[PDB]
Amino acid sequence: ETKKPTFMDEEVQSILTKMTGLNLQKTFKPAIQELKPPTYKLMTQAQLEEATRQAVEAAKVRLKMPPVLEERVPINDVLAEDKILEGTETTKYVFTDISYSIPHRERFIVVREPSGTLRKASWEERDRMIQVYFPKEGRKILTPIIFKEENLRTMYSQDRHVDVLNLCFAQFEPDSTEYIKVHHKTYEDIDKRGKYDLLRSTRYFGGMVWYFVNNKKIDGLLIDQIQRDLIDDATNLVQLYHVLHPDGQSAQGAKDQAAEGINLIKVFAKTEAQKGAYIELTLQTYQEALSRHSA
Amino acid sequence: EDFDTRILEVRNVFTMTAKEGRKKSIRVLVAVGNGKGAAGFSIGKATDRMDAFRKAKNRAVHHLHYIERYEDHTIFHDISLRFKRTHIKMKKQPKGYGLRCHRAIITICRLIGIKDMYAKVSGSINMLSLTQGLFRGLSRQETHQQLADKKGLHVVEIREECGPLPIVVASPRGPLRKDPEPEDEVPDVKLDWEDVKTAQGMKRSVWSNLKRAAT
Repeated sequence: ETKKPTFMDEEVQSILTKMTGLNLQKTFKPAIQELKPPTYKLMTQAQLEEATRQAVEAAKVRLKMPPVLEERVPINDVLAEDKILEGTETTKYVFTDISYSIPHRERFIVVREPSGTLRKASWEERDRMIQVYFPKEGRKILTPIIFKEENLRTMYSQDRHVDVLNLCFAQFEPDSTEYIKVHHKTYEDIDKRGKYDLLRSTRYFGGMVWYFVNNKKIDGLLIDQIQRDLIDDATNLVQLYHVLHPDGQSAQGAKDQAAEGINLIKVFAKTEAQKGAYIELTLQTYQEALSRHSA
Repeated sequence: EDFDTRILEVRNVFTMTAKEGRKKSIRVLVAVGNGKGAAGFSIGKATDRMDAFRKAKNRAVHHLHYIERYEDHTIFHDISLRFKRTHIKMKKQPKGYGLRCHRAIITICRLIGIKDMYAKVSGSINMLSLTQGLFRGLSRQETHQQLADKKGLHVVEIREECGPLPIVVASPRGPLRKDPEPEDEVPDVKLDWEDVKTAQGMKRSVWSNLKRAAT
C-alpha cells in the first residue's frame, strides 16, 4: 500500500547527504601518522579545479553512510544432541569453517558442548571466531575497555564522538547489540550538549539524524541548523520528519496549510515540537538578521 | 643577543719563520645564527685561542646569509651540490624527522632554524669546504613563491596524510598561464644511485638507520 522509507532509499540518502555537508578541510584533515615528504605539481587554474573536483569525489566516497540495521536475533539452534558424549569432555569445542571463499555470515561455526550437544555458535562467538582466523585490522578478539560507560564519558568530555564511532565501527558489527548501544549513547550525548557539528562532514551524521527522527527528538538539531543559517537543512529535517511520521499533528498541519519552506518549521514548532517556544524565538531571530541584510 | 655562536673547527697552525723557527698560531672556524634563517660563519686567526674566537664570531655576524625555510622547519627542495671536493646531498623532510646529518651540519642547522633534514657528505670531509659548501646550497634554494612566479602556475602540494586534497602552497602574483606544463612522458633528470638503491631495498648497511639521540 504505502511503505515508509528506509535508510537506504534514494530520497532519504539524498536528504541526509546534503544535511551532512562536505568540507574538504575536515574530511581530509591531516592524519597524525608516519609522514613522508610531500610532492608538488605545477597546475593551471583548470588543473587545480579538476584536482579539487576529484577530491570532492573521493570525499563523497569517504562520507558514504553505513547502513542502519536492526539488532540481530540471537542464534539458538541445535544441530544434534549426542547424549553418549555427555560427561566425556570438560571443555567445549568450537569448530569454524575457514574455507576462504565464503561470506562471514554464511560460515558454519558450531560448538560441541560437554553435554554432547552440537549447536550453532552465538553471534558473539561467531564474530570472535571470525576475528581469530580472518583478523580484520582495527578489531580485537577481546572487547576493548574504551567501550565501558566510564571510558566513553571521558571520550565525550574531550569531544571525541567521531573517534568513539570509528572505534565502534571497527570493533562491532553494524547489527550487533554493542554497536547499536554505543551509537545510541553517542547520539544522545550529542543531543544533550548540542554537539551536532562534531559529526558534520562525516559518514556518521546521517545515522545520527535517522536516530533523532525515528525517536521524535529533532528539536535540538533543528535549533542548531537555524543558529548556523542552515535553513535549507532545517527545512529538509522537518520534511524528513513528516515523511517518516505521516499520520502526525505536524504532517497534517502542513497539508491543511500547504506550508512550504520556513513555514514548515513554524507548523512543526507549534504541534509536535517539545521546544516549540525556543524554536520560534530562534527562528524569529534568523528572519530579523535576514531582513537587516536585505535592507 | 638573539644570535648564538658555535665552534666548528679549532686548528693549531704552525708557521716556520726566518728567525724564530716554528711558531704556533690558532685558526678557528665558527658559525653564528639566530635560529630564524639568519646565519653566517667566519674564520678567526690569532696567537691565542680566545682571541681567534672573538675575531671569528664578531666577523661572522657581519657576513650573515638569509636561509629560506619551508614552514620554518625544513628546506624547500632537495639540494645536491659539490664545493671543491666536498659533496653534500640534502633532502627535504617532514616534521618529526629531526636532523640526520653530519654533526657539523646539525650544529649549523640549529643556528639557521632547520629542524628536519637528511644530509649525506661525501668525498673530502673538509670542515671549511663543508661549511661554505653548505651555506652556498642553502642560500640558492628556490622557494615555492619563486617557482610559481617563474612559471606562472600554481604550486600544489599533495600530502599522503591529507589524501587527495590539493593544497595550494604558492600562486603567481602576475597573470596565471592557461597552457598546462608540458607532460614529458619520461624526465631526463639525473638520479643518485644511492637514493635508487635504497628505494629498491638493495642498500644494505649496518650503519644506516641506527638509533640515535634526539638531534
